[PDB]
Amino acid sequence: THDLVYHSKINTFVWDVEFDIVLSDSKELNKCYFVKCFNPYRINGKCDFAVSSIDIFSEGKRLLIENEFNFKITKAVHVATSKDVTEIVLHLSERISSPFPIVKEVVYLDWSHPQF
Amino acid sequence: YDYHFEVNGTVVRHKNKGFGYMERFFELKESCDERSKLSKKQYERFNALFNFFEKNGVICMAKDAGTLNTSIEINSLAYHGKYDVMKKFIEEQSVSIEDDYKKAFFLACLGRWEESYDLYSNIILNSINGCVYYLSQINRYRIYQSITQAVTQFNGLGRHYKPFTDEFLARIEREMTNFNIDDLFNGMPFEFQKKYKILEFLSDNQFLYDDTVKLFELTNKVSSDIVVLLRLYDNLRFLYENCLWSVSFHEFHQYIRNSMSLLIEKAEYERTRDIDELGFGFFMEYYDFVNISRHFKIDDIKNLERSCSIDKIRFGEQEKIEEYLVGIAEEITKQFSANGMNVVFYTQFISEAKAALYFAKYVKLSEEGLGKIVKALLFYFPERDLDIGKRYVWLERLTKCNELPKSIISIIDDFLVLQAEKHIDQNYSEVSSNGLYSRDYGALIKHFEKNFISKRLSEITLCLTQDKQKQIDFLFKLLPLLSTNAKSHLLSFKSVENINDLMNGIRIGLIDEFTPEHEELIIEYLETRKVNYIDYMSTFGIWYFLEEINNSKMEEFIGMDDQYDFFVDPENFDYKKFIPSWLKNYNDKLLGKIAGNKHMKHHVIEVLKERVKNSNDKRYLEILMNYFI
Amino acid sequence: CSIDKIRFGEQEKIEEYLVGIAEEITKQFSGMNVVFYTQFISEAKAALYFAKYVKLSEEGLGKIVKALLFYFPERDLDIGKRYVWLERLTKCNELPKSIISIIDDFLVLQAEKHIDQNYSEVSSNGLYSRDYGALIKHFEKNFISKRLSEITLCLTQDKQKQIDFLFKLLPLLSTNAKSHLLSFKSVENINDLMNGIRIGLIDEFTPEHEELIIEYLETRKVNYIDYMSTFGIWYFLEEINNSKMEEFIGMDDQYDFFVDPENFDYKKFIPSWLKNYNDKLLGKIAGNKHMKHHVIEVLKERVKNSNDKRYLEILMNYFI
Repeated sequence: THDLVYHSKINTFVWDVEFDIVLSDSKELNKCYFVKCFNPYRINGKCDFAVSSIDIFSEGKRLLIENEFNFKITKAVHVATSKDVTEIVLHLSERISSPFPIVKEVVYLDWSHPQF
Repeated sequence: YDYHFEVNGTVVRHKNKGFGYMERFFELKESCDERSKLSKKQYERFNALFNFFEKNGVICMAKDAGTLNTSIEINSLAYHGKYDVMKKFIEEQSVSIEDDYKKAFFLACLGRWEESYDLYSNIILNSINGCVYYLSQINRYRIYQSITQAVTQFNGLGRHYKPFTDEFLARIEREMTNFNIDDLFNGMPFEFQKKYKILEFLSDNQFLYDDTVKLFELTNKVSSDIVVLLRLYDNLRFLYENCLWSVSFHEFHQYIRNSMSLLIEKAEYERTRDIDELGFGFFMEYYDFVNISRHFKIDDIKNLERSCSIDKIRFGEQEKIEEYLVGIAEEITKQFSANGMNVVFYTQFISEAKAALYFAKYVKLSEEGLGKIVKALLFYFPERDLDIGKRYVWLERLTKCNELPKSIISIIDDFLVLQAEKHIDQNYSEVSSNGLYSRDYGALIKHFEKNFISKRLSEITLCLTQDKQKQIDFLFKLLPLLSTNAKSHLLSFKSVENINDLMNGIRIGLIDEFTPEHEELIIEYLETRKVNYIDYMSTFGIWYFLEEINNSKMEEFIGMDDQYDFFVDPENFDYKKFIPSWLKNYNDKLLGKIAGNKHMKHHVIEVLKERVKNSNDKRYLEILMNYFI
Repeated sequence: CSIDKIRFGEQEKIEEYLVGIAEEITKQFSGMNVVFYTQFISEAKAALYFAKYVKLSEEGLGKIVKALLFYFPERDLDIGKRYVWLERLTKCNELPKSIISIIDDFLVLQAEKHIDQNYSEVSSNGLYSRDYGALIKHFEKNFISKRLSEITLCLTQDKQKQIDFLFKLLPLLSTNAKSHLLSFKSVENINDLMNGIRIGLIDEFTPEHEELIIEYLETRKVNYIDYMSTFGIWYFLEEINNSKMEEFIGMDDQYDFFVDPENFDYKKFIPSWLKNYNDKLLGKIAGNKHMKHHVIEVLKERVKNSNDKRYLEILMNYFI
C-alpha cells in the first residue's frame, strides 16, 4: 500500500498488482492487470463516450475484448511483495464506484496533446 | 580579482590599488592615435590582445557601456549536431595536436569512445605551454568514466550489447587504476599552474555548484534573467568550443535543465503577475531549442508544459530550428535505414532525437522539411524508444503549427499501408504503451481531409479473404479511409447477430449509424436484464441522450442503474443518487452535450460547485470551467 | 495556499518567540543598533506578519501590539502598513479590552502628533488613523474615547489639523465631543464627503453632495485635457441618481466599467479590481447582466492562469 497512488483526474488507483479474474463465461485468466489512458482530446466517433480507454494485459500480452467483460476478482497479488491484497482491492472496488478500480499504470495524453 | 568581467562584457574595477591597466587598455582600443605611441612589439601584442577581447565578448568598461549586443555564437560542430561534418574532420589526416584534441572530442561525441580514449592517450604522449596535455588528461579520465558508466548500464539493460571488448575494458582499467584527477593540476609544471589557474576547476568532481546556487534568484517574487541566461551561454561556449567532454555528463545536463526551466517558469510568473496588475517575456532562439532538445528528457519537457504555457512563448530562428530538425531527422535515417547504428552513440542521441521532435510542436516547418521529419519519425524511429502509441503523439504534435497537407498525408498513408503489410503474419500485433493504435493515425487523416480515400489500403482490403483474420479486423479500424467497394467487401466478414457483435462493431467503427435492427437487439438485451434484475446498461443510456437511438421505447427499463435513468430522462431523474465521479469518465463531446441540454444542467452545476468547494479538485474545476456543466 | 486552514502546533513556543521579538523591538527603539536593525526588522516584520495565524494570550498580544504600534520605526512600517499588521492579528483573537486600550493610546498620540499643523501621515496603502478607529468600532459598538473627546472639547478653530483629524474618528467621540466638533467643522469638501459617508454622519447623498462630486469631476475633466473609482461604484450601486456623470468618462478605466458597463472596453479591465470590492458590490456586479458574461471570462482566465485562490472564491460564491 506504499506504492499505492490515487489519481484524481480519473478516480482510479495505481497499484503494482496482478489479478486472477473470472468472467461470466467461467473463463479463467492468471496474472493480469489493466492500464488506463486519459485522452480527453481523442478524435472520437459518433459513438465514443468514455474519456479513458483501458487495455487489459495478461501474461504480458494485451487482450482483444470480443465478449462482455463483466468480471469478478478472485485473487490479487502485489508484485513487489507477494502478500495477498485481494481484500483491499474489493474494499477499494466498492468505494470508487467507477469501472476498473485498480490499474497498473495511468497514461495521461492531455499534456502531450497539441491542443493542450 | 582586480576587476569584474560581467556577462554582458562590461569591466568593473574591483580590488586593484595600483595603476588601472584595464581602463588604460580600453582607452587605447577606442582611439587609434595613442596606439602608434607603443613600440612595434607592443603594437602587435595589443592587436593580439584586442583580438582576444573582441572574440571573447569583452568590449569596454561599465561606465562606457552603450548599445550592448549579447548574441550567443558557439563555433562548434558538436553543439550544432553536424554529425556528417565531424566524421569528415575525423577522416582527414590531422595536421597538429590541436586538431587531434578536436578529433577526440568529436569521436567521443559520435559514440566512438574507444577511439577517443586511444586518441587522448596519443595526444598525452606527444604533448609533454602544456595546456592541451592537461585538457586531454581531463578528457581521457572523463571518457574512461563514461565508458565505465556505459558498461554498468549495458550489463543492467533491450538486448545484450558489448560495445567495448573485454580486452579493451581490462586495458583501460590497468591504465586508469588508482588514477587521481585531483592530483593532476598540482603535478603540472608550476608555470602551468600560474598561467592556467582558470583551468583547475575542470579537475574537480563538481564545477557548476556556483551556477546552480545562483539559480535561486529566478524563484524570487518581489536584469537577472539575462544574467542567468548569459552565464548559461558562457558555460556552453567554454565547454563546447574548448571541446571538453564534461559537457555530456549528468551534472551539466541537469544544470541546463535547472537553469532553462527556472528561466521559463520565472518568465511565466512575470506574465501572470503583469496581467494581474496591468490587465493585458522569455523569447526562445535556436540555441535555446538545442539546449532543450539535447539536455531535457521527455519527462522534463512534460514538467515544463504542465507548469507554464510555452504556446505563449514565441520561437525565433525557426529556419535554424528547422535546419536543426531536418539535420537531426537525417541522422535517424543514417542510423537505422542503413546498418550504421552506434550502440554507444545510440543512447545519447536518441534522447536528444526524441526531445527535439517532441519540442518541434512549437515551430513552423516548411513542407519539404516537414516531410523529412515525419518520414524519419514514422518509419525510421526504432520501436523500442518510440513505439506505435507514442509515435503518433510525436506526429500529431507537429500538426499544432503545421496543418496536415497532402504530402504528409501520403506519408502517413504509406505508414498505414506498411502497418497493414506487417499484419499478414497472424503473430504480429501492435504494442502501444499509450493504449493507442494504427486506428488513430487514420482518424488524424480523416480529421484533416474528411475526404481522403486510401487507394493502396483499398487494394489490400479487396484482396482480403476469410483466412488472414489478423488483416481483416485491422482494416476495420481503418474503414473511413477505404473506398465504397472496399467498405462493401470488408463488411461481409463480420456479423452483428447478437448484442456482443454490436458492441464490437461500435468499438472498431464497423458501423456508425443505427439501423432499426440493432435497436431491437439493444431492446432485447435490456428486457433480459430487466427480467434477470430480481456494464452496458449505462452505455445504452448515453446513446439515447446523444440522440444515437430514436426507438423511444427506452423508458421501460428506468430504475435499475442510476446512470441509465440519469440519461434517458434528466427531468425525472432523482439527483440524490447522482455521483460526481461520472463526469470524470466523460469526453469532450458528451460533457458539452450535457451542458446545452437545458435539463440536468443546474443539478450538475450544483454538484460540481459542491465538489470543488469541498475537495478543490482541478479536474472538477476545469470540467466546470470549460463547458459550464 | 490556505494557511488559515493549516493548524499550528507548539503555539506557546510561537507566542514566546513573538513576545520576545516584541521586547527587542521596544528595547532597540526606546540604544538602537543600526547594523543589528537592518537584519532584525525583516525577521520582525515577517514574524508579526505571520502572527495572524497564531492564537495569542491577552498578555502576550498586549506586548506585541504595544511594540508594533509604538516602538516600530516609521521608516519601514508606515501607519497604513502598521494597521494591516495590527488588523491581521484580529483573525484568531477578537479584540479584547486590554488590547483595545493600546489602540486608543496610539490614536491619542496621533492626535497629539497632529497638534502641529505641519505634521501629516504618510501611508503607502492609503490607510490612516480613521481606519484603526473603524477597527475599534467594529468589535465593540458602544465605545467612547474619553481622552480623544477631551481633546475634542478643548478644540479651537486655529488648530485646524486636530479638527480634520478628529472628524475622521467621529464615532469614537462622545456626544458632547461630536456636537462641539460639528459646530467647528462642516462637511464642505470632497474629502469631507467621503469621510462623512464612511463614519456615518451622512447616509444619503444630498443634492449639494452631488454638486461637490460634479465640481470635482469637471475639475478633473479640465485637468485631463484617486477618487474616480469611488464615484463609479457609488453610481453603479444606485445610491446616486444624478445621472450626469456619463459626461465624465474616459480618465480611468475603473470609472467607465462601472458607469456604463455595456460601452466599456474590457480589454483594459484589470483582474485585481475584483479583489478590492466587497460582498454587496460584488453581488451587484453579478446581478448587472451587462458585464456578467464579460467578467466570467476574466475570472475564468485568472483561476486557470493565476495562483490566487481569491478569484475562485469570487467566482464560486457570486458567479460574477
